[PDB]
Amino acid sequence: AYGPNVKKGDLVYGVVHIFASFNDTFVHVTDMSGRETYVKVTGGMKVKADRDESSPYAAMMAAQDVVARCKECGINALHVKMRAVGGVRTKSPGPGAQAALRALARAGMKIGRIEDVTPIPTDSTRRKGSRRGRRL
Amino acid sequence: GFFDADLSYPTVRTERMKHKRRRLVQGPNSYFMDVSCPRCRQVTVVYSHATTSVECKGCSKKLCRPTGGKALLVEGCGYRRKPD
Amino acid sequence: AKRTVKMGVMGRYGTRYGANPRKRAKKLEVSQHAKHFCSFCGKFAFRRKAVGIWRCDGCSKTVAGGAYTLSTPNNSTVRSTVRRLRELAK
Amino acid sequence: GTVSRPRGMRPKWHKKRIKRLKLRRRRMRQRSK
Amino acid sequence: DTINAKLQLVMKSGKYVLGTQQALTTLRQGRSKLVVIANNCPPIRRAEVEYYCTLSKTPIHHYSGNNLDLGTACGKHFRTCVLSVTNVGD
Amino acid sequence: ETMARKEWYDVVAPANFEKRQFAKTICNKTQGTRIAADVLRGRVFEANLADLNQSAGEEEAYRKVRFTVQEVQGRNLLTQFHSMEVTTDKMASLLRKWCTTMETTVEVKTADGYTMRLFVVAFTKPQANQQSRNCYAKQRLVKWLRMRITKMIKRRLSKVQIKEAVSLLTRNVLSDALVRRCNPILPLRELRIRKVRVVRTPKFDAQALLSAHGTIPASVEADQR
Amino acid sequence: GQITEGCIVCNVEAKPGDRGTLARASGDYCIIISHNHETGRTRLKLPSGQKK
Amino acid sequence: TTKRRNHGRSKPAHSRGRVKPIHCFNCGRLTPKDKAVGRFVVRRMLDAASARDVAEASPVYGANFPMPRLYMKQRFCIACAIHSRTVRARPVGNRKIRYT
RNA sequence: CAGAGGUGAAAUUCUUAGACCGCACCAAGACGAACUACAGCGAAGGCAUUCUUCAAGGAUACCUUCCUCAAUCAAGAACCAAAGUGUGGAGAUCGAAGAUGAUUAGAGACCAUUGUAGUCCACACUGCAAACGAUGACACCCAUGAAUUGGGGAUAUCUUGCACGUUUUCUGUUUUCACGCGAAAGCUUUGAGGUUACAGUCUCAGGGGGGAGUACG
Ligand SMILES: [Mg+2]
Ligand SMILES: [Mg+2]
Ligand SMILES: [Mg+2]
Ligand SMILES: [Mg+2]
Ligand SMILES: [Zn+2]
Ligand SMILES: [Zn+2]
Ligand SMILES: [Zn+2]
Repeated sequence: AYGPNVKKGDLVYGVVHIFASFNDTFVHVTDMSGRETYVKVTGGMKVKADRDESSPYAAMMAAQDVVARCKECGINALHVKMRAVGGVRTKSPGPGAQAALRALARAGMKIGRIEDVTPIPTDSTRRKGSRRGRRL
Repeated sequence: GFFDADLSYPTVRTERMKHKRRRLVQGPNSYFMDVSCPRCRQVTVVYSHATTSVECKGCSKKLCRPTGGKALLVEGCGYRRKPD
Repeated sequence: AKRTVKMGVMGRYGTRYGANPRKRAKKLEVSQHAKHFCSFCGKFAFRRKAVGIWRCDGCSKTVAGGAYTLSTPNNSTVRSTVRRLRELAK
Repeated sequence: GTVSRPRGMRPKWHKKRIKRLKLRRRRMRQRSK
Repeated sequence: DTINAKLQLVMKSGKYVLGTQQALTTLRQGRSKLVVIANNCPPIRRAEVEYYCTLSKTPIHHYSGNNLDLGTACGKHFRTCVLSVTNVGD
Repeated sequence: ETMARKEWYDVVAPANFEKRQFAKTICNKTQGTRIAADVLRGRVFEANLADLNQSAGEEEAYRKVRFTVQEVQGRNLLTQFHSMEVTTDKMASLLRKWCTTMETTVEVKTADGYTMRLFVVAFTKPQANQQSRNCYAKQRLVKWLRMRITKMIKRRLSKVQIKEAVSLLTRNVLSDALVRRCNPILPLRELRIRKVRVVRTPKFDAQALLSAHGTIPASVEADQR
Repeated sequence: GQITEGCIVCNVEAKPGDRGTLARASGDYCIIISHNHETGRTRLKLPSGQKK
Repeated sequence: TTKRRNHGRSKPAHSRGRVKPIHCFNCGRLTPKDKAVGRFVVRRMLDAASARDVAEASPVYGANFPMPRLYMKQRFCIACAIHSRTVRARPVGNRKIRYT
């Protein structure tokens, strides 16, 4: 019982950052300044094999762990920020982006505003690979 | 239609839509005007495509603004195209 | 007639000291001995006495700077920077 | 896929072989002279 | 460019002198119409010429160019610091 | 235990906004020489404009406002305007393929000593009866539009305080004036202030902060259960 | 404290009144990086590349 | 044998010397900007089924406020465009058909 | 607070001496996304944030000036992507050489983590490219409809001088088997047309395949 002094039905908002690449997925809950961390669970903390770290199932399992610990914290409603790798690398989200968001909603948490925060360069440094690209 | 065209004697409709150096005999596009003055009412001859400064004698002397084509006339003057 | 094909002033050294060191020193030697432009007078009248010291032949001016040329490239940038910063100040 | 039948071996590599040969000949002549 | 355009007209139909001593002479005689001075000029000499021009009530113009530039713009092959116009036909 | 040490606080917006207490945060309790107040000062809180102003105009829902903590008063955090931005989804949906995109950057100094940088974006539009495939603008007109925007913003925003300037940026007051005066130069589909950021602040003044906050609501975080 | 940031200087004294000890060899100089009014101190980049 | 009149790019004879290259979306190969295959993509953030569950839990996203989308401009090299089914080979007579 | 990275799957590699992740900053070096196109500028190589500044270049308009001052070329001269060389700076990213993991019969390669020269700037060299429209320069005639960039002439819409509408015009820049030509593929006012019915002007190069762009000077 470490929550704040509010009514039984009041909504206390936090922010969840969902970082879904093609190798892993992060579920990270902070406050509105991003300075304090409540819980952080990744897809690699729930599976045993490297190839399964980015699966939608691993992302869903990580989300349910987050919801259980948030009840201890006293957080009820989460604003959502989503991102891909970005920079000079790919801009499309990984497989576990949608599963993590759905699992949070179905676990009893209220969803606020959603925003995509992938880093986008106005001008950029050269990316890896040659001028010939990756040759498979 | 139904009418042929003589290259030696073209119609007015065709001859009007021609560049000045593409007509049967080339010729000018410009002319001269008689121009009055704001609050002075004198007489001056002004080129239609003037690019230098044209001034009224013994007056404010500001007229005939130059452009990339025909010159613009200030609203305080009346202009009349001269013949020939 | 020309008296030399590309040795110039460095002809005084004969066959000593190597081609690349000679070629590198020649560029500074020519500048060190040239006449440079005096902006006070409006004529080509500045000669180097000792390292860094330049004296006008007609007017009585002495100036500091360069060691082998009257003005170094960094100093011109410094001058323009100082003038602009002072223009902001005043 | 973009070129017809060359004969011999990739022409750029053939040229590189000839270049190395000429360098070696230049060195041998220099040693003798 | 207006002053360079007018100076050639003076050189065609007019009369002038070149040099500080002759300019001061024409100023003392009161037979001068305009004086022109280059931007590089010792402050003492510039001050004296401007004092004479003020005392005589003579128009004075600052050339904004070098004394070499003024000498060239005069049609001459030598540097000039001061020009004095004693007769202008244009 | 991580949550044994955490105490709850409240974040308060300035009086320009109808919702004063808009967020809640945690902090370590004071232990020894580590005072909780000095680490709390300087934090930046992000919030959606539609939430603060409690309106449903569909235009404030795409803007985010940031506030910086300047003082701690019991269990209340007193803030000041930091920056404002348009959300990425809205900005990316305004670009069109066959028109001209024009951008302007303006630096202005308020009467209180605050320095701000403004980023404005405008888009051309075709006329009602136009048949041409594109609607590109000539370079002379683009430069003229840029000059006028810089003149207007620097004139209006240099005569007000930091509180009035924020009030103008919200409620889209300055935006409507710009569009009305810039349409004669060029037919504009839309003109927006993409981002405004404070890049320099004056020295801290306790009385100035209190005046901006007006009446400060009380906090119940320290009240006995 | 009166020289604007980014200016190039020479003959700098490390402590006030020592009459000049830094950036004295031919062709050398220091760059002024920033001022600090609360503590009254200026930051410099030295010819060697160190900060002081 | 010249296969295409435009030579597979958009650079006629007396128009331009050089066009700056860009990286392919998938492999990273450098290719001139006028030759790369370009698309604009506006995809929904969530699938239709998962959107309903999130919308039900959201006080903000109901029926009079849609959820955000993703906007991206994609340029591919020739090989990556073909393998990813973006562009396929056509018969000799059908290579001239151009859509917009 | 227990892992993160990376792959088809992994391992070299980082991490309770706190990595990855989150927020606001500081430093340094590159670069200027989306708008961006069978669009613009430049002799070619090439050229994309804003403001100030310097000298140029083209087209258009003209009842201004001048009066053959021109076209094209041995010799001779200037410029010229990338890589490379010299001397001073810089060193973020990427990355020839090299090192370490994996694949494989072998793998020195393709893949992964790194990393030196380089990549960037100033001054001085080098003079090569599928330096391509694989199409030398100047001039004349030539079918139709579009589109589009800049300037000019004549006579509906919108904001409060600008943009736009219709029709002409000069310059540029493109797209729909014109006649005709070609071995064909294809070219077509923009020629690869107007050629055995063979002549507008100048100039560069070729003469079966190799040896060979090599040897000697
Ligand atoms: Mg090229
Ligand atoms: Mg290079
Ligand atoms: Mg492999
Ligand atoms: Mg690397
Ligand atoms: Zn009058
Ligand atoms: Zn002198
Ligand atoms: Zn590709």
